[PDB]
Amino acid sequence: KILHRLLQ
Amino acid sequence: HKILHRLLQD
Amino acid sequence: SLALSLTADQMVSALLDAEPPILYSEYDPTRPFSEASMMGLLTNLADRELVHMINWAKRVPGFVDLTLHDQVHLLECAWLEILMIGLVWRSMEHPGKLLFAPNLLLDRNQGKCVEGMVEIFDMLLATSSRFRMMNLQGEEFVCLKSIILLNSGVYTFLSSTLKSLEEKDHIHRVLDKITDTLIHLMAKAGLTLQQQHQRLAQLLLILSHIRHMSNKGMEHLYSMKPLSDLLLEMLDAHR
Amino acid sequence: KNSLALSLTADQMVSALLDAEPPILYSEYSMMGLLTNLADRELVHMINWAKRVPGFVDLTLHDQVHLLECAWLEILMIGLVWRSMEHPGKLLFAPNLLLDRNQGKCVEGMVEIFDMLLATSSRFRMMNLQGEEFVCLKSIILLNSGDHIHRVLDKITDTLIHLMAKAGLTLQQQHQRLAQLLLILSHIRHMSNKGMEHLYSMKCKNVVPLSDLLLEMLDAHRL
Ligand SMILES: CN(c1ccccc1Cl)S(=O)(=O)[C@@H]1C[C@@H]2O[C@H]1C(c1ccc(O)cc1)=C2c1ccc(O)cc1
Ligand SMILES: CN(c1ccccc1Cl)S(=O)(=O)[C@@H]1C[C@@H]2O[C@H]1C(c1ccc(O)cc1)=C2c1ccc(O)cc1
Repeated sequence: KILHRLLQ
Repeated sequence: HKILHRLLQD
Repeated sequence: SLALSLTADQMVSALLDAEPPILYSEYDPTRPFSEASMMGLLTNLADRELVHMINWAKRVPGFVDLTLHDQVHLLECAWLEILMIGLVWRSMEHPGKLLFAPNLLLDRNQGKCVEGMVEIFDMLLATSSRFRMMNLQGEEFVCLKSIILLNSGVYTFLSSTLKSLEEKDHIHRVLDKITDTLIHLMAKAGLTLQQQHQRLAQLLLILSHIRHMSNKGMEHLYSMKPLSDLLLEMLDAHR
Repeated sequence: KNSLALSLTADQMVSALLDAEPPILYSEYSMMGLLTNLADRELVHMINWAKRVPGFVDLTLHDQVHLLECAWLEILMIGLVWRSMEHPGKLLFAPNLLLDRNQGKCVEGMVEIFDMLLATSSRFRMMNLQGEEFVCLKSIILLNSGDHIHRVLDKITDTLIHLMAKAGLTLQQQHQRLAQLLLILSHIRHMSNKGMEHLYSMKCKNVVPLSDLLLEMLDAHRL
């Protein structure tokens, strides 16, 4: 997920 | 008038 | 202008005296559920509560100092929030259920049968549990409800005139009084100074959740098109 | 549990929140096209900002995703309102995109929200809201949008009070100001909720292409 990925 | 208006005007 | 002189205790007394009653339903629990029937019951109940709410509003200090337009606007803005905070208050001692009326409980299995209601249901439940865990008192509750009435519509419009700015500031002064009154209640209940502003914040943050639920609810209301003339009017204000 | 937010003194919390601030971006050089592109780029900064809010990365990743999903439009809005305070009656979307109230008219449903945003801006300016209070409010929006999370919200409340006290406000004025700011959060929740409805409507009407991140963020609420 764009959010989930970006949060990492 | 609006119903709300009338219920206040009571 | 008279209301700006009220003491904390006098504010609590006025608000407690003005409290609307808890109303009952004509609900017959001895037959299978019907979505259309339950909606009708909820609409009828809501419609009867609104009449009580309008007369309660006139008894909130400072409210009748406003012109008719502003009284109307505040009620139009906050009506579903006020119904909802009432529901979560009276649902408190009843985990897992929404106590619409003492004789009309809506359980979660049944709420699932209402198309799109379960998400709002769970939010209402969480809010009620929150209050129960906080051991919200009746005195604090009536302060919060008054705050919703005065606050929810106060930022809808720009002020174009000094006069308009002043009526806006009249509302803010009354709100400052209810904040004082909330703190007064907490101090008289034993709470340390830190506890008092922490409890005040927790309660006011819950009002953001109530706004959230009201907006989601309003969405569903002008999607199923039950509604009484008064409810259509109140709804129209948001549409 | 392990938590930096609960380890910080009030002055450290303020310092850390100030350090975490996203930059103010410029508009690219149709109105709906400009605003969308601007919000898209702000969202990327917002995600990295949240990772710098003390307490946020101590939450589970699922919690973190959920808070950003619920709070993103609230946070864009209070940001816009903050940078518009010096421009009464106007919305400073960016230094090269200053819109008067009435430029909100071209787009269906937008000017009513503009009025609410401007009311908010006028309120903050009249209250003389300070930068340090603002970054506290922004973190409260993030954490309240959705038990450890509540301990942190308590801590940011303490920090707000602290800032007021250090500024020389009496106890009564602190309680009143705390309440005034938190009640404005209810209004910011309102605007976000109405905007989210209009955004979904715009997606359906297919007249402006919402970005991937915006589409994904939008899909969060209709869920
Ligand atoms: C409008 N909603 C809804 C949401 C999803 C599906 C169906 C519906 Cl009716 S909803 O927000 O739950 C809404 C809250 C709660 O139940 C719905 C509702 C309600 C209000 C008005 C009405 O004509 C019907 C229902 C409620 C209510 C009634 C009286 C109260 O004193 C408090 C609350
Ligand atoms: C979503 N809205 C909307 C409401 C009615 C009609 C059309 C729209 Cl886009 S709305 O809430 O105004 C929204 C607020 C404000 O203007 C709209 C908007 C915006 C957001 C996303 C987008 O794709 C387009 C516009 C704003 C914004 C942009 C950047 C910021 O840093 C802060 C805010």
